[PDB]
Amino acid sequence: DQICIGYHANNSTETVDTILERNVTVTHAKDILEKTHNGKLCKLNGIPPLELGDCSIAGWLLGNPECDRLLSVPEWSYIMEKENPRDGLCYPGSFNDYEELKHLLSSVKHFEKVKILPKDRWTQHTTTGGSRACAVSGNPSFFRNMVWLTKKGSNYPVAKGSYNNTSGEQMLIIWGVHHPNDETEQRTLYQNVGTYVSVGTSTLNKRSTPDIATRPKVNGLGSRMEFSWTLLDMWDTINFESTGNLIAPEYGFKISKRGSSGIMKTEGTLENCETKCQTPLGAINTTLPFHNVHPLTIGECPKYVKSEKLVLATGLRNVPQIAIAGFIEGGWQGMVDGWYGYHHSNDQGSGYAADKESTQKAFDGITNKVNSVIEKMNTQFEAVGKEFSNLERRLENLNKKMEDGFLDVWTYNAELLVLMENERTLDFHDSNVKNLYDKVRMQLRDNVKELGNGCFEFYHKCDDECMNSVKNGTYDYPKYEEESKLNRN
Amino acid sequence: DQICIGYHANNSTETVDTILERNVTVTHAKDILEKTHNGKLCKLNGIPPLELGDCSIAGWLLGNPECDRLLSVPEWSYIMEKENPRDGLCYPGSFNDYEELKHLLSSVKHFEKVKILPKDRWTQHTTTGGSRACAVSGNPSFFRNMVWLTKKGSNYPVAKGSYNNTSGEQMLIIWGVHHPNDETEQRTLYQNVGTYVSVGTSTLNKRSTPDIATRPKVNGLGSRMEFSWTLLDMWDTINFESTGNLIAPEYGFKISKRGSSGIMKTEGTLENCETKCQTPLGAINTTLPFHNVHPLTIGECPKYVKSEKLVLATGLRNVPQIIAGFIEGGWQGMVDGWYGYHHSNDQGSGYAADKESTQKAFDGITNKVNSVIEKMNTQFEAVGKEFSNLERRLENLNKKMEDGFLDVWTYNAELLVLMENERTLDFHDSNVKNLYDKVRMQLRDNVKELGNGCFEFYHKCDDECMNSVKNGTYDYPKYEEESKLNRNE
Amino acid sequence: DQICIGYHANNSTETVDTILERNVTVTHAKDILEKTHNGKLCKLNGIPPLELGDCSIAGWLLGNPECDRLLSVPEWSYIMEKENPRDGLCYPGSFNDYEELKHLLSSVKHFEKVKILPKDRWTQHTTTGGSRACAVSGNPSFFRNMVWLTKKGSNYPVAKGSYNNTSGEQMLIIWGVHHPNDETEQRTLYQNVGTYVSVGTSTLNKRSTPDIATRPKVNGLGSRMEFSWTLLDMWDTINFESTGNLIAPEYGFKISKRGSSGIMKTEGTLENCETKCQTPLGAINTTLPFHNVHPLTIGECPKYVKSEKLVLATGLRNVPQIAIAGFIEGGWQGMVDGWYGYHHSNDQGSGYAADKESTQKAFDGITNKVNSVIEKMNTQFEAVGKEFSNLERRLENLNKKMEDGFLDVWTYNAELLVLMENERTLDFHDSNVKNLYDKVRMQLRDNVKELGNGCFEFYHKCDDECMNSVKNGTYDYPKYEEESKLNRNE
Ligand SMILES: CC(=O)N[C@H]1[C@H](O[C@@H]2[C@@H](O)[C@H](O)O[C@H](CO)[C@@H]2O)O[C@H](CO)[C@@H](O[C@@H]2O[C@H](CO[C@]3(C(=O)O)C[C@H](O)[C@@H](NC(C)=O)[C@H]([C@H](O)[C@H](O)CO)O3)[C@H](O)[C@H](O)[C@H]2O)[C@@H]1O
Ligand SMILES: CC(=O)N[C@H]1[C@H](O[C@@H]2[C@@H](O)[C@H](O)O[C@H](CO)[C@@H]2O)O[C@H](CO)[C@@H](O[C@@H]2O[C@H](CO[C@]3(C(=O)O)C[C@H](O)[C@@H](NC(C)=O)[C@H]([C@H](O)[C@H](O)CO)O3)[C@H](O)[C@H](O)[C@H]2O)[C@@H]1O
Ligand SMILES: CC(=O)N[C@H]1[C@H](O[C@@H]2[C@@H](O)[C@H](O)O[C@H](CO)[C@@H]2O)O[C@H](CO)[C@@H](O[C@@H]2O[C@H](CO[C@]3(C(=O)O)C[C@H](O)[C@@H](NC(C)=O)[C@H]([C@H](O)[C@H](O)CO)O3)[C@H](O)[C@H](O)[C@H]2O)[C@@H]1O
Ligand SMILES: *[C@@H]1O[C@H](CO)[C@@H](O)[C@H](O)[C@H]1NC(C)=O
Ligand SMILES: *[C@@H]1O[C@H](CO)[C@@H](O)[C@H](O)[C@H]1NC(C)=O
Ligand SMILES: *[C@@H]1O[C@H](CO)[C@@H](O)[C@H](O)[C@H]1NC(C)=O
Ligand SMILES: *[C@@H]1O[C@H](CO)[C@@H](O)[C@H](O)[C@H]1NC(C)=O
Ligand SMILES: *[C@@H]1O[C@H](CO)[C@@H](O)[C@H](O)[C@H]1NC(C)=O
Ligand SMILES: *[C@@H]1O[C@H](CO)[C@@H](O)[C@H](O)[C@H]1NC(C)=O
Ligand SMILES: *[C@@H]1O[C@H](CO)[C@@H](O)[C@H](O)[C@H]1NC(C)=O
Ligand SMILES: *[C@@H]1O[C@H](CO)[C@@H](O)[C@H](O)[C@H]1NC(C)=O
Repeated sequence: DQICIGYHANNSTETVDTILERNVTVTHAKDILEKTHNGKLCKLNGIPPLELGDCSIAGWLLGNPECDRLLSVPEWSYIMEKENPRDGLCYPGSFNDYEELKHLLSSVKHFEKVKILPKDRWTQHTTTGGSRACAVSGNPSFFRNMVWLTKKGSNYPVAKGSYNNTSGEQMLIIWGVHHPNDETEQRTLYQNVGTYVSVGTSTLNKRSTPDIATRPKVNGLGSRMEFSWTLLDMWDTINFESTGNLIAPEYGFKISKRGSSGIMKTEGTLENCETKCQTPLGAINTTLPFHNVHPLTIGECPKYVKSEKLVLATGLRNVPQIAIAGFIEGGWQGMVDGWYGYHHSNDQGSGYAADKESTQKAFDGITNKVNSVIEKMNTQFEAVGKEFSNLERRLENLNKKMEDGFLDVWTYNAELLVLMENERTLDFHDSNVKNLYDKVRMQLRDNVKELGNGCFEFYHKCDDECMNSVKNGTYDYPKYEEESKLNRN
Repeated sequence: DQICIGYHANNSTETVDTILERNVTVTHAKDILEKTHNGKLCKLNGIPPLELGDCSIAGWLLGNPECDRLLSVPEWSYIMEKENPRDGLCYPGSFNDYEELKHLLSSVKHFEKVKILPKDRWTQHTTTGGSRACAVSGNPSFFRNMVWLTKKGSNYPVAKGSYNNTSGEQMLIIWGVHHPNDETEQRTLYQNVGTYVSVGTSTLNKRSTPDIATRPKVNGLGSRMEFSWTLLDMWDTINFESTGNLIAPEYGFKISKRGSSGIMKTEGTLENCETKCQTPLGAINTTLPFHNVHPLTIGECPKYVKSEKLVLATGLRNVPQIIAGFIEGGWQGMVDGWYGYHHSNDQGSGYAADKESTQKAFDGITNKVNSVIEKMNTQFEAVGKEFSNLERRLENLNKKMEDGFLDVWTYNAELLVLMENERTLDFHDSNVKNLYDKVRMQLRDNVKELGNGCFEFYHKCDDECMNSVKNGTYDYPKYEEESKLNRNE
Repeated sequence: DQICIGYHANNSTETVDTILERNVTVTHAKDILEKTHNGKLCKLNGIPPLELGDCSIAGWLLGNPECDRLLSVPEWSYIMEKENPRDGLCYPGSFNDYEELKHLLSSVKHFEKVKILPKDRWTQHTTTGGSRACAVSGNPSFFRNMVWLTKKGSNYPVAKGSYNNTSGEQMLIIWGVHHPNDETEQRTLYQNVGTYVSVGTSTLNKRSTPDIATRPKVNGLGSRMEFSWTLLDMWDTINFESTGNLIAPEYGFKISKRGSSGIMKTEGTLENCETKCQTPLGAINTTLPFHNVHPLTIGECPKYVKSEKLVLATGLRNVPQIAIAGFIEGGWQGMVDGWYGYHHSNDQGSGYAADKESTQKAFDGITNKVNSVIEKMNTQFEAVGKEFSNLERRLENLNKKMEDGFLDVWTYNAELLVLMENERTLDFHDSNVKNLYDKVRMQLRDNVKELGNGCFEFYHKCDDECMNSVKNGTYDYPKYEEESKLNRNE
């Protein structure tokens, strides 16, 4: 007596945004933005990071007496460093090309300390010099990785040292120069005035001269110490020559592991976890293509956008409004086996149903849409943090401009794409329902009476079999032609 | 006995383009590209700019005698400079890290001058030197903000001078070193050979030595002056030591207000006018998201693209070729809606408008336009940087980045406008067909279709009838028997 | 009598992808990505490049004896260099601002060597020194474009030299400083210790001092040579002065032409062809806006993406199967005249047809869409690739990040745009067929019997003229209204 065509409604309350309307309630929705972390600094690929504590990279490499817990350091995934470390250079001074050194350390996962110039080889000089700035238990001391050379008796002969890199990998060597505060200091320490420090390799040639002047007091001293570094290649020799003011190295750091890493600025401590993407606030465990947790990330991470919600409409519109009418008035609550379906009402009882073909096709289409949006984003290993000195403000501003531009582009594209796709899927569902209605109408032809709310009354008597035939798409119009014709007039 | 469904046409001649057609006439349109400007140089947020005129930043800071009008500069919003300033370094020479100083000046306002080393403290030297390159009224002169130390009598005692920064903010200090032309000049001015100039702070350590050589004549002189600068922190000291060739400062430059600003290269003058976005050709006053006036801007300005027109379709097509309905074309009689009815019966014809559909479509189009416009992020930013003559690669990098972003935004904006125009022009047609189908479903067999846009009834149906058809409360059973009777015959 | 509305099918096997479906067979497709090249290095705009071979730029400019074939070189479009050239600085040393020199010299396209300081004017010094580091036929030699000054007898007087730039354009000048190995070498070659080299222009001002120390042996020598360069403006003067350790120039390079060029790092040889875009693997000639051959290109080249397929659907969906049914049951194979058409079966004879107005409109729309996608992308001359020193790794990382970000942006945008436009095209074709069906039905009205498979069965006897009339759009309802009513009731 009746067969109606409609769609499915539920008790959901998820709202989605569209380029034409705002706050539209849908049956189902998928979130493609991640907003949750665990709030803990954790391991990366199972390898604990290098927790420097209150030390700095220079303090670790030079061997500050307050950083004695890092004399031997195992393999690491990344480096954790405070924004303002307290234990850096105990003796005041500088460190040439510090940022380049940090960037180099952002690509090595393990070192190996090798003794290259033993302290006992300097038989003609004093090697037991220290200062009150780097004091240990009230006694003056010095760095644990470098040697301070001083006159023995009243003579300072020319000091020579060499090292042939037979270790098996690239080696990093750090030396220093000393700038005293007065000519009295220079005479007391080296016995001669007008000295030089010469360092030379196969591709490096550097000569330095000490500067003697009165400077403001830092850590109680008016003197400074300038440190420089180099990368010694395999089977390559490095030569040291100096008449005074040479802070010679005793160890060299050879690169052993090599990989991808970075420096992260936090103020926390490592805990027991395991993650793939790490942020200064916490770790991220997701498969979504976007997130808004933090811009500075280390690892394989989703894209960062400046949005608050990015929801893709998967299901139909929720119009809870409902003999029983069809899809013109609204959705159906009693149909739970699919998306688009039927309701039949004859002399053998009423009931709902579902159309498997149309629902399956729509489901496949929506799944493919979501997959196309999600799996077309390329994810790699990147470290966003970068360090620039106070004389490189233009470079820092260029970096900041690039990051801001990329962020703006991705935010705009993501938001507009979500809005347009939501509009298209909301039109897709209505098109599907109307196509089903039109197919049923063209199959039924004049044998029925289109009421106008969404369904038809038959002009004949139809049992269950004819209802299934209409639902299955195998109506036999000529069989009921004569019977249905009589009742029309 | 007729009721037609159709849309609205006028005499507008605006033109829009879509992804499938070009040069399409529409009833209404919105331009989202700004192409006009005031033509003057304005004040940004009320504050007048700093007009240097014929002077450079170096000339203003060092105190060129021809820039004596800028000795007390008030608060400024941005800096106006010429491409090739005439009045810079009157005495030939160079300025170390000039572009970094300009970049620092990009983010400072008002500024304040304090005297740190009075010219009268140098009791053991001569302080009244001058040159003909910087001459006033024919007589030789020198920079206003600097002091040239020369021997007094026949001796040049060691020169010392210190300043403790108790002003209350960071400070900018500039000093210099003199490179003479021959040894006789050196002995005439300083009485000694082999001199040095040493400058030291808590984080700076610099020693410089004069170089004496024959050089080409610039402004009549074969000698040069080299200028350097530093940023002094609060409660920090700066020390000066020299045995010759020292150009000591007298005034120390102190930062008063900070913020966002920039440097604009222009050949104009300031006029009485105000804005929030500034361009070297004029001032922009618009709310649109895109503009094409000039790539270099200072302030809160729209995105710059290389396009001539970006027009959004907010209305229907103009097809006024005609009573007939929406199949043939639009109507001119409708003046209070987009979709409506024209009715014709025994008691007088006329037009009308469907309020619900028009309101829904108007809200949708307004939401679309607002979504396109309001999703753009506008923040203060100043395009334009300076690079020296040994930094071609950095300038090329900056140019490539800006060009890439420009290309991305241009392509995105054009394609988005095309696609949205196509979507809107399909949306209107779908709305009109929806109204037609709704009316047909309500009217059912009681009427006859015409393939033109309207229906001819099978009964007599007055204004209450026709309001009900427009209202949506047509009652089928009232005329079912009457309207059937005429249909068979 | 019948008239069915349908579309066109063929035997194509090309497939496109959409946002809702994958591997959809289409009648006509357009590939907008270029994947092929000629595999050879050719001339840009009809001008051969500069083939350095085994000598590097520094060795070419200094005049290394092993690349004497480059003493005079003609016009060039770009430069072909090897990744690790063999003949560079024969005498071990360094070269200041080398990358800046390469970047500047990548925009020159022609030089002109000019003798600025002849070797016969040094009448108080010995100018025949040479080394075994770069020797010819077993005898010591030196760089061809530079002069090594050594003491004459037992004296080294102060050396002075100047040049005024009257050539006509900017001129490039290179000089050097020699760093000995011990004091004995210094006293043997220059007779005094504590020397300097001073170079001065209207803008430049430089003073240098040699460094004497023991260094590891490279090419058997413990000494090094340091080279510097400058640009001399028109009507400017350059001054030289030295008490020792000066490698003076003899020639100067002036800039004849100026333009767009770059440096290619390849190990191939020039062959006879001509193109507008060049890659290290080959050359590209195309009108498509995308390619995936090689990231580093020189010329006006399409955008580079990380994709393997970018196909725009131009035609219809290809459902092969089709009394003769209409567009409900599938496409039509025998209608090779257009996209949307008809089919009739009357007494006089059956046959196919093709609607002209709808097909023309659809063709114009699709062509406009393709032209909008292609022609809106701006192509400019660009040379991708920069050289950075081993102490500027941060700048190299910055450049790499910029290039990678732009590559990802363009890749994502291109793939999503293709996926979207394919869906709109496939929906557009179905909309067109539906619109034609509805137009015929509403024009032609109750005089027929809709069959539901895509066409109608006329109730009257429609001859040919009526068939062209309904196909025309000028059907006459009142003519057959009375006759149709008679048979319909029965
Ligand atoms: C080794 C020592 O005690 N040196 C001090 C020096 O001693 C003189 C000795 O050389 C001479 O033969 O005999 C006289 C007595 O007749 C002295 O014993 O005397 C100086 C004062 O005249 C000291 O001055 C003060 O030293 C302070 C700090 O000492 C340390 C430091 O903690 O920095 C430690 C060592 O003295 C020294 N390290 C060495 C030699 O390896 C360093 C050294 O001076 C650095 O170069 C400091 O820049 O200094 C303060 O530096 C204070 O300002 C200064 O007046 C000598 O310490
Ligand atoms: C103070 C003065 O006039 N000096 C000139 C010098 O005169 C001498 C006297 O001071 C000395 O005791 O005895 C000798 C004789 O034994 C002189 O009587 O004579 C020089 C030539 O022999 C001058 O040369 C010319 O100076 C020019 C520049 O003068 C200025 C200038 O206009 O730039 C200004 C000052 O006169 C001069 N000195 C100071 C302290 O400012 C400076 C200075 O010389 C340089 O400009 C900077 O180092 O320059 C031209 O430079 C010209 O080329 C040169 O021949 C002495 O000016
Ligand atoms: C001219 C010459 O033969 N010099 C070699 C020198 O002979 C001395 C001569 O200068 C002196 O007047 O008289 C004594 C005899 O009383 C000698 O005859 O002897 C040196 C060894 O003690 C040399 O040693 C080796 O030279 C190698 C290469 O030599 C050359 C070269 O081809 O690079 C030869 C050039 O004539 C010489 N001069 C010039 C102006 O180019 C250069 C020059 O020394 C370079 O600056 C080297 O840095 O060197 C190797 O250099 C090897 O290491 C060295 O031991 C003198 O070559
Ligand atoms: C949509 O709903 C949110 C609450 O989730 C509300 O803040 C916002 O104002 C709503 N927007 C409109 C246009 O009503
Ligand atoms: C350094 O050691 C390698 C291998 O033992 C050797 O070939 C090389 O000659 C050595 N270097 C020097 C300067 O002898
Ligand atoms: C559209 O009109 C403009 C001028 O209004 C004209 O320049 C252009 O050629 C026209 N486009 C076409 C396709 O005719
Ligand atoms: C500079 O002045 C501040 C003011 O309190 C003082 O603390 C500081 O010690 C002074 N500097 C020196 C070097 O005395
Ligand atoms: C039309 O609809 C409105 C709905 O508010 C109703 O108030 C009015 O009585 C209706 N009029 C007719 C003639 O149906
Ligand atoms: C599409 O076809 C290709 C071969 O042409 C095949 O590799 C791929 O798996 C197919 N994809 C789907 C979804 O069937
Ligand atoms: C260099 O030549 C130009 C033109 O011949 C001349 O004007 C200039 O004075 C010359 N330079 C010098 C230092 O004389
Ligand atoms: C078809 O329409 C065109 C329109 O001008 C007309 O010229 C032609 O005669 C028509 N054909 C028939 C068979 O009516």
